[PDB]
Amino acid sequence: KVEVNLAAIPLGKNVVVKWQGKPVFIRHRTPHEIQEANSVDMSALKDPQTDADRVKDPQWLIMLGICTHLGCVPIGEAGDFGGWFCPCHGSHYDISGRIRKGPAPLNLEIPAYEFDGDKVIVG
Amino acid sequence: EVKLQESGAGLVQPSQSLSLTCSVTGYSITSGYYWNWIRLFPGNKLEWVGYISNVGDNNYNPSLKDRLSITRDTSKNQFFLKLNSVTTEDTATYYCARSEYYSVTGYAMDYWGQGTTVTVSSAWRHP
Amino acid sequence: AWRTLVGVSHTNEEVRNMAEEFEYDDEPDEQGNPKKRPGKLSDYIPGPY
Amino acid sequence: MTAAEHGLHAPAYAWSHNGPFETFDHASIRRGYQVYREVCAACHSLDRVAWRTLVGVSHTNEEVRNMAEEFEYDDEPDEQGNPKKRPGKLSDYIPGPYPNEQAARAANQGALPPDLSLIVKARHGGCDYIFSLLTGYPDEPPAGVALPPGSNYNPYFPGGSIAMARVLFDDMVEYEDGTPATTSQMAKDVTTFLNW
Amino acid sequence: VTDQLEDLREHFKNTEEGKALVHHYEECAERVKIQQQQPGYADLEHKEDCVEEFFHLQHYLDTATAPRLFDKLK
Amino acid sequence: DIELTQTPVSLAASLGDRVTISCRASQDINNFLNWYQQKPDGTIKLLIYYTSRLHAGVPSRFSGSGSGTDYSLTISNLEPEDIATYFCQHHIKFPWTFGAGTKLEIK
Amino acid sequence: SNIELAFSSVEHIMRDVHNGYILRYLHANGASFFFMVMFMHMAKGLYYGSYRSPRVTLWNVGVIIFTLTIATAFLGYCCVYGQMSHWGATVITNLFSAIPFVGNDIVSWLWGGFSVSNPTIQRFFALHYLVPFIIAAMVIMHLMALHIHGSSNPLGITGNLDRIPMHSYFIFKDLVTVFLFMLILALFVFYSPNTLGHPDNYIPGNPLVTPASIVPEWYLLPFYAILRSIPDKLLGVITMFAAILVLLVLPFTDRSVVRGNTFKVLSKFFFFIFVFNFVLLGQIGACHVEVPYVLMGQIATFIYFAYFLIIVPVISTIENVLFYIGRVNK
Ligand code: HEM
Ligand code: HEM
Ligand SMILES: C/C=C(C)/C=C/C=C/C(OC)[C@@H](C)[C@H](OC)[C@@H](C)CCc1oc2c(O)c(OC)cc(OC)c2c(=O)c1C
Ligand code: FES
Repeated sequence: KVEVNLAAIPLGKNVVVKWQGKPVFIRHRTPHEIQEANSVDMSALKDPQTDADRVKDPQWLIMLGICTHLGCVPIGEAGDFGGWFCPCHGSHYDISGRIRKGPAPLNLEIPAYEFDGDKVIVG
Repeated sequence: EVKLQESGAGLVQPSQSLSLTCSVTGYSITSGYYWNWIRLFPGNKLEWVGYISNVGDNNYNPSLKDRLSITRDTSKNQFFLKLNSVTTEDTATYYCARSEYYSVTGYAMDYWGQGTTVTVSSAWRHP
Repeated sequence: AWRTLVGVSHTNEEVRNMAEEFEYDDEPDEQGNPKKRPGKLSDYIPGPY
Repeated sequence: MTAAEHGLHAPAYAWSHNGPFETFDHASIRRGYQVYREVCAACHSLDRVAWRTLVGVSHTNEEVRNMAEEFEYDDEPDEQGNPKKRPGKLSDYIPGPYPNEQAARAANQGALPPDLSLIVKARHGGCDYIFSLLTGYPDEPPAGVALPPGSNYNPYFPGGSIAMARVLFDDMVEYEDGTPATTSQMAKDVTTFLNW
Repeated sequence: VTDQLEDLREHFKNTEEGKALVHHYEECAERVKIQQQQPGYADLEHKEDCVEEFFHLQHYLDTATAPRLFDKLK
Repeated sequence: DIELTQTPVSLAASLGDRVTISCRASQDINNFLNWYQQKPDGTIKLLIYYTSRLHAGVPSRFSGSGSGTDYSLTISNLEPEDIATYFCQHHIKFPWTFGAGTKLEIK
Repeated sequence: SNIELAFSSVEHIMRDVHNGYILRYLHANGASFFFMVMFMHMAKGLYYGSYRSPRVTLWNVGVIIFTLTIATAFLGYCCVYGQMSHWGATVITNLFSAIPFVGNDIVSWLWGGFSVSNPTIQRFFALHYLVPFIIAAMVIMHLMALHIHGSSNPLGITGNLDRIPMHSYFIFKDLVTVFLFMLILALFVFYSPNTLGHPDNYIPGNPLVTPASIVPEWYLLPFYAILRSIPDKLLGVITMFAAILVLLVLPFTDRSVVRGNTFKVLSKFFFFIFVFNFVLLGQIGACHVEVPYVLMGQIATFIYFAYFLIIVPVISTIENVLFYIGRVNK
């Protein structure tokens, strides 16, 4: 059960922290990114989810950084869709971390988490 | 990017039905969030009228709840306001808007229509 | 290890209280200074010396 | 992929150890150690190199012993069980600047300076790459390139944006053998040392 | 003394080929600073940089300096 | 039914200085308070949600604070297209209600 | 084999063990040479119709050895526990997650936990030690099937009319290529020991970071490319496995009436299309998932399967008929 201090993360930055041996991705999203995430039509998504289905607070994207194809860790701020690129077989994720192109069948999984003021508790 | 375009009768006679259509392009009604109608009175008091969800669930202001019916057409991607038996009360510019809902931050209307000004007048127009 | 007591001689709750009475080395903070931690069920019963 | 994302191809310098019949230049190794000690060691560990391996390569048995004894290592507890320290011996490994990873990131804007024990084999381009990186910081980034705060530009690093600043400047080291310590000379030397 | 690589780079920047290459890089750099002082730069998603032209310069210099630098070093 | 009271009502200022509108509600809303911006042209925009969060495109010189029942909307400079009518809604319960409005004029 | 010690224990072999670097470089470069020679042994079989009756069993046992050898080298590669080791282990154990319903259960069972960890690397070493001995037993079964029918020859016809003993002639002929093989392996081991590997595997494995520079071992690249060409998870891994199993189909789709390609103009041509298509698949594997490459890989994948299933049956039928009408006068 990992505690992450959200007050420590700057505006448009990614943080990677370990939880149960897996990498947990946390982005403090910009206002422009939040709009980019919630303005995408389901018809363009092979695994259809709204940004709100995936985050509780639009400022904090919190997900398991495990590519759903074959388990590599996607690279932050890369790809053709403003989010993450998986170097292993070329899966692109958007700024909500949904799968947009490539062999990965699913969006990046969201772990259970609650907030406690300035800090989130993943687990 | 999402666009809301409003059309409809800019002049109805009292005791008739006001009908406004809100056309959405760049995002499906069935895909996402909440689809709202609000009106701006000349006295500058904004009033929330109601919504239809992406599921098709209605939710109306109790002030006007017995008169209006907010419908949609998935095929053409547009939702509608229908305010029945209008008075000079219902003279306002009407707006359709999308609101998101995140479980922490709540609702927020982020995409707005152009605004259609309706006047409840006894005059004759040309349909 | 503390966890092996559970369901054998003590309850899950009792063992947790017993383990937390002891301090174990934890991972260093954000700045690299050492820090301690109450014990958890994954820990081994500590010795006197 | 774009040239910036790939990084600039490092060119082929005429290293004296290139070629099937060629040994290292051991004087260059000796010098390179000094550059490591006086510049690089402040941020970079060298965990896999034991003091004893220097003997007969770049230094004498006596020189290495003096160098090792300048450092303290954990010793076996005394008769009563209290911890105690010890000067270093030849069996010890060259110690690093930081006690753990978290302390190393704190001292470098959150970045982790890799251990250099294998760095020549752990990069495409080998000696050519390491040398070119160290001598390839432009005074200003190319026009249009917006560098993150705390980052530096270097064309040979993939993506151009590297968290290590230029650290080699002319005559920041007084070579024990008289050689003019220019930046490209110092780069040539550490790189030879790191290949060894 | 003066750095031996810096010396050979400066020397080769001033050959015919080196002058042509810095010209093309310079013509790029001019074009860019003009774009930065015209409104809506922080919102363009189409900002030009001069890495490519820089790389051509640096590549030429590398190709000329690399075979020669170590004959000047000890 | 909650109702908001936008004060000051239609107060004006100069060509580049701070200004603090407010919204007070009858019942206690959490921090569920948005701020909208109706232009003279009838163009209406979102500015602030959850009484501090900037929407996409709205400049840094906009703030937004408060809690419980008292709220705020502060500006840095009014240069120059800040001239509009500013509203505020709650959304802790249906129906959503807006403020009285606050026009911003330039002398 | 402990995940904390594995990478350092290999550095210890490199630095402290007398002649340790020779052992490690022989092993690593030898694995590569093992594949070079296996591909040539297989290509030889393909060209000369060695898979044909009565040597079908010989060929099938060969295909099993090939699968086992690929699995053995993967297990060894993981034991280094560099960056390529960790993510190789991760990606390849995940191949099985594509299995309907019980796939993620297989993977967690293979891992021995939540991710590739200490349990994983310790069991992969134990397995890496075992499988070479199973390969040895399969080689004996391979030589048993070889013995009852003997070798084929470059003419594709019977050898029964003129045999010479193995001893002397082919013992000393074998010696010629044994030394040439050792010479070349020696040039790599002593002069260029890391040219056939990946620089990222001199970096200890990191569970939180997958390098952008990740590339499979060279001898796995053609198969990797085939998988990458299918934009679906399940079908990607099915098609890749099928690229190995389709070798089993050749005794049935070769319709010719003569063994081997020596006197066959169209078959020789398309054989070399196959070989160079295979090299392309490998060059695609080494490239980025980018515009021209994705399509080229999908077309090369098609050519790979079409060779066994379409080209060989069609061409060998045509050649059958051409041989006939060129001599019969009615
Ligand atoms: C001393 C001359 C010196 C050498 C040699 C050197 C080399 C070096 C290499 C080869 C790397 C790896 C780059 C890569 O990933 O390809 C590297 C990285 C970092 N260094 Fe360094 N370094 C030398 C000196 C110094 C000094 C004195 C400091 C600390 C002030 C320093 C710091 C760093 C950091 C930080 C990095 C990380 C780069 C990144 O991740 O972006 N180095 N160094
Ligand atoms: C460790 C692996 C292997 C060993 C030690 C081995 C060894 C041998 C030997 C000694 C021969 C006889 C000499 C020769 O023709 O080269 C032979 C023949 C043969 N092998 Fe293999 N082999 C191996 C793998 C394979 C594989 C992977 C295949 C095919 C998928 C295969 C297919 C054949 C065939 C078909 C022949 C008969 C060739 C002919 O006579 O025309 N072998 N093998
Ligand atoms: C106990 C034993 C177990 C669980 C496993 C054994 C069986 C598995 C295999 O065959 C036997 C398997 C090796 C497969 O065969 C189809 C090979 C062609 C693998 C091809 C392969 O390699 C990669 C690789 O090496 C990598 O390194 C960095 C990274 C990779 O992603 C980027 C891959 C990859 O994407 C593929 C398809
Ligand atoms: S593992 Fe990410 S694309 Fe295959």
